[PDB]
Amino acid sequence: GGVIKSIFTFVLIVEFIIGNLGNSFIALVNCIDWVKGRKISSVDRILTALAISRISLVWLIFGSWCVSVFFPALFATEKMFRMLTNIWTVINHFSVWLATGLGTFYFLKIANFSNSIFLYLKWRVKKVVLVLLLVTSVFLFLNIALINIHINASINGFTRFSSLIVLTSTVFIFIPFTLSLAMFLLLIFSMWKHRKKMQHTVKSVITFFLLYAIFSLSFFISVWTSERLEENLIILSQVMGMAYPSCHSCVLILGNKKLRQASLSVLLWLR
Amino acid sequence: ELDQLRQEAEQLKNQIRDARKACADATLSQITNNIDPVGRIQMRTRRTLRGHLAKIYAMHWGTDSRLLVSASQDGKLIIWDSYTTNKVHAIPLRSSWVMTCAYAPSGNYVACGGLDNICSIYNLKTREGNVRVSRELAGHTGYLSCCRFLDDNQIVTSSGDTTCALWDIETGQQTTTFTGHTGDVMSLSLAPDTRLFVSGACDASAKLWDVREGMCRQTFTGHESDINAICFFPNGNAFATGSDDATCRLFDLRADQELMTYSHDNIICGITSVSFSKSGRLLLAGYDDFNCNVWDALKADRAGVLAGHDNRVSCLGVTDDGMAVATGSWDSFLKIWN
Amino acid sequence: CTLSAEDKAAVERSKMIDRNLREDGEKAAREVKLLLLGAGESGKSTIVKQMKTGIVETHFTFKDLHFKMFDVGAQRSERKKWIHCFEGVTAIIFCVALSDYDLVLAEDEEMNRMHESMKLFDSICNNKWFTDTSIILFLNKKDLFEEKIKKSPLTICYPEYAGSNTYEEAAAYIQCQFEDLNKRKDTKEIYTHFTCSTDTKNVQFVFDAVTDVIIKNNLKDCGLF
Amino acid sequence: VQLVESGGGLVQPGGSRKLSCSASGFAFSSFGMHWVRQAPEKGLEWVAYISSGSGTIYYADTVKGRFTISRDDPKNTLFLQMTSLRSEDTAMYYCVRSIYYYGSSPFDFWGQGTTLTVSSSDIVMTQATSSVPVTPGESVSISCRSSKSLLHSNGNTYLYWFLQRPGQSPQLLIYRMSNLASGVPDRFSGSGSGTAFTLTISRLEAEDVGVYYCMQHLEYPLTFGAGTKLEL
Amino acid sequence: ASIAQARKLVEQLKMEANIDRIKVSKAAADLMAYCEAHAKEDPLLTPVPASENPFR
Ligand SMILES: CC(C)CCC[C@@H](C)[C@H]1CC[C@H]2[C@@H]3CC=C4C[C@@H](O)CC[C@]4(C)[C@H]3CC[C@]12C
Ligand SMILES: O=C(O)c1ccccc1Nc1cccc(C(F)(F)F)c1
Repeated sequence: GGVIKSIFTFVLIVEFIIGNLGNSFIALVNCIDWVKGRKISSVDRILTALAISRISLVWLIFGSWCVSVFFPALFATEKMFRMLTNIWTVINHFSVWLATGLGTFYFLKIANFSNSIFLYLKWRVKKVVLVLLLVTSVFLFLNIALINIHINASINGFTRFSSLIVLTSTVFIFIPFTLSLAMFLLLIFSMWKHRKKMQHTVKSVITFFLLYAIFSLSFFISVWTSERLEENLIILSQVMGMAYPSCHSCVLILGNKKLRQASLSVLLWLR
Repeated sequence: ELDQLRQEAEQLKNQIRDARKACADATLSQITNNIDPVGRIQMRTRRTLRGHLAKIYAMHWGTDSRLLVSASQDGKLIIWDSYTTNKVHAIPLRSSWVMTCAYAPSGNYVACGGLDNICSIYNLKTREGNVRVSRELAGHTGYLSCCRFLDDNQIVTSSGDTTCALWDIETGQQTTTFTGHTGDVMSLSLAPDTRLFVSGACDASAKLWDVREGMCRQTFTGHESDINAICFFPNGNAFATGSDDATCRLFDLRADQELMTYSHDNIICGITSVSFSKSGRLLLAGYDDFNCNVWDALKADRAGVLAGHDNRVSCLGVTDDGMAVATGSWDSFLKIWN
Repeated sequence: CTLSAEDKAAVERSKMIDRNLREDGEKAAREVKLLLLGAGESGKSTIVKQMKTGIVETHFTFKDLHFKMFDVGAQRSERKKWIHCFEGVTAIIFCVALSDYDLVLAEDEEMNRMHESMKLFDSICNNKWFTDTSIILFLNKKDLFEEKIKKSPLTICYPEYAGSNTYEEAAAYIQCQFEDLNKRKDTKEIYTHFTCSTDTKNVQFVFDAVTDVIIKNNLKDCGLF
Repeated sequence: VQLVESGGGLVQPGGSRKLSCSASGFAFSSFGMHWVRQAPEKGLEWVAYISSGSGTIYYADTVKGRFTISRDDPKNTLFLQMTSLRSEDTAMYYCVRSIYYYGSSPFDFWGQGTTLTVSSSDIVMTQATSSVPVTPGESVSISCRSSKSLLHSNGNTYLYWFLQRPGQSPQLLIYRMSNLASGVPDRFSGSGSGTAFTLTISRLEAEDVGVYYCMQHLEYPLTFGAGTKLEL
Repeated sequence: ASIAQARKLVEQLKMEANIDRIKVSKAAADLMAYCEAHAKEDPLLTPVPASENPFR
């Protein structure tokens, strides 16, 4: 009861710590490169946009948790909840689709497949990422319309509606994550085939795309299953749906080499 | 006897050195003690000419001070309207390797060339509306370092074969070949009178050739490394040599010695392109460290820094009216400064 | 607006020129440029036929990839101030003839030709402009190498030798000796593969090396390493 | 360089036709094309214009909707589709090449033209003389007043002078009020002040005879003038 | 052979040595006089009013 709620609150607090650390790290190091005139490629531009979106989303989630903790009527004043849900859906859609767009950037820049359509799309990475964001704005509008649909349906007759809004947003979030997982698996497959061929003549990201997928599926099962401590499923959904904007940022820091060099510089500053 | 000839050459060199030492009493620095300093000049990028997709190696202004010809390794010369950033026409070069370009004083012809040992001269004003290759001059056994139009019919071109040549357009042959440089000739600049021109080369030497005669009138050797750029003083009685020794030097034709050097400790990199202002009080030189430095001419002082280029600056020019400075660089961005 | 009809038409012509420039640049980006180098005997011309004055350009398409080979051996001038003209070449093909281990230079016969090739390889591989440019090393003329190896040991070229005089061991030793001159081991990779006069497969090794280098460049640009 | 046209003749009114101007001798892809008109005994009138790449397709007010102007660049041809003819379009149609860059010569070459006969806020420039008897070897002046100042803020005047010899196609004489088109003798010169402009001819010859027309080029309506006729 | 090249070098030096050289002070004075005379006509040295600059 109270013990698990407090534990999940601590989990949320720690994951705020790690997510803000990672996102502030990324944004600050790229801004320092910008002001000092250092190298600014496209990958760090996308990373800046992603990190800013993630920092906004993590602040929004923690604000929802705070108004859940600071003052409860201000957590249940309805209209506040409508505005908060709308802002969160916009921000989260932007974050998840920018992550998928970065995945598309990586795949269409690195993978060396021979498919005709793959070759036809390979050379258009900026066009494809812009088109992806623009066309997924349609999914964003569709999702917003559905969110308002269920909010009106519930209010005309909200913790059960919380279990329904988490469901619909979970499905919408699973879509781009499935796209990104497919892209990453195909990219690793292409790199493995290339390595094998050239021998005849990374891991942490896979661990993420396995474990986070399993955790999100388990959360979906829980939503479809026993809903004990309904007053705490909201915070459970908060932690589970806000974990990705933190651990994925950490994966990005481990991945990009400039972020790794900046991490080494920070470690040198520590000593 | 070879030894006797070498002794005679050494005696001649000693006599030249003695004459140069006698002809100098006070350096240009000492005489310019009372001249009012230019002061720091704050220059900004008025226009940026994007469109090249490779490193830019040469850029030349037209007479009208509005048209700019830019050569890049991508294989396409681009002609820009400088007032409004517009591409007049783009010429697809046959050889993607280009290290020089020229705009004729008339404005009807554009020359280029490079590691193809070919001086490709294209005609812009054409009935057909395209830009065809009027001539493809051949005969240089080395890369075409520089090319400058004397007029619509003659072009002076320096090659890496330690030679320069004065080609006639219609005949396509070298009217006069200037030889005598020990190292590969790497840049040339014509005097305003279009009668003398000075070529600086690998041997740390700049030789002042007479176009009409065909012999080296004077040779000035004061550097210690390669000479990459050269530009006449507006008067025509002096010029500036940019070297890999990080120092420009001002050579006076009539004095025949180095008037004053331009060296500063914090800059060790080479110099790629050197130009002059219209009045001549300013020497803009494009250094190897992604920058262009504006020095005083009468004093060896840093008048300004044209920082803002991401990569190596290879071409640097000044309009005839002196209203702008194009300092195109290797990051594929011409930049107009004022 | 504040522009004339002629001015607007000029801007539109500039836009058309920009579109043509972008199309040509997109075509060239997919394209690959290679720099072919040789020293001493310079048997590269022979292997020129296997995948097929100033700069000599040979264009050839293999597996839908458009290679642009550049041969510069006829430049015969100060290399250091035109070498930077090929900054950004995908890979550098260095062809060294094994027969040069004994053949001496035409001038100053006290100097071995293979050692001259090694000096040129040091100059090019360790040059500042080619820090990120890979090298494809064809140890060609392996047939004449095999014919002549059993006459004298590699001591004539490399005294510091402690191996037999068979083709395989000597080939390994010369490959290792050439690779040892790469000071910046991590920045660039040397793809070594022995060839002969009659080889119809060298294009495959070129293609594999270029696809590896292209993937490495894409990984670096994406920031992986 | 040739721009011979094809199509025309006598047409039933209100029907439809097509005029095909064949492009040969020059890079037609990089040139804009202007269709201009010539009434049987009257002056010129701009009709239609398509730029390089067909990205700019402007029409005169009289021929909006009814007309269509297109170009087959690979085939090097210019097509003018004509719908809903009326009696005002009985005229001679010219296809005109115009390249547009700094220092260019718009309206440089004019095709021979094809004749068409059907059965039964724009700058109005004036050439009040419209007729001036001349003698060979005489300096003459030919004026063309403009309603609005053709001196644009960019610093370029936009008055064009063309000459049409009897039974021929008009040929460029002067562009931008000062510059001289290639192939024009130095005797011809132009001057103006932004509103009133005039040609000056140092010496008159047999070739100089014909009709001289003045063109504005600020707004794309591109109204010509009545023109001045030279008579020996 | 190389003797001809040495003779050519010696001759070139001989013709280069027999030229009129003026005092370095005179050369510097002429150069600074030209610099001063056209100093006011240098837009780069003294920036013109923005309205009078084509490159606004
Ligand atoms: C599949 C994963 C990644 C996504 C799940 C996270 C989503 C569905 C979560 C994160 C933020 C959450 C919201 C945060 C705050 C509140 C306010 C409260 O008064 C009602 C519930 C509501 C509106 C939550 C509903 C569910 C929610 C939108
Ligand atoms: O991180 C993602 O979401 C991702 C998605 C698709 C493709 C690549 C992705 N990231 C990534 C980040 C660093 C290194 C590598 C890899 F090694 F797989 F190439 C992949």
